[PDB]
Amino acid sequence: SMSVKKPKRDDSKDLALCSMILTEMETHEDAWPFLLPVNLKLVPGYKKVIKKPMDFSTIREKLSSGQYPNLETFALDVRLVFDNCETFNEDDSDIGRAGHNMRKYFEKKWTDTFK
Repeated sequence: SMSVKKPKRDDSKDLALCSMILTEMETHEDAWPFLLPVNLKLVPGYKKVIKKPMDFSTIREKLSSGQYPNLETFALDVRLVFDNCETFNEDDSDIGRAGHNMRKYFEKKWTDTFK
């Protein structure tokens, strides 16, 4: 509260570490559904159904231009990618499996790096 602060957790490396994680996600073989924004002109249903589209290129641009205030807002956008994937794609599809695999991959890197 006012004039009463918990000890300072060192966040000075967070930007570099999120950039490393994102590089790992970008280079994963199963990243292909997530590398670019879904083309809203070409994919029926997407625009109306998925209220907040998100993809790795968009996260990378946000990351590079100071649009994440902290590492939690970065994790929220990454998880949004996989939540959107599960909303739109059957689990037993190539894209649906890709999204489960990538979520697992991310959440391990996230725990190992920060927790």
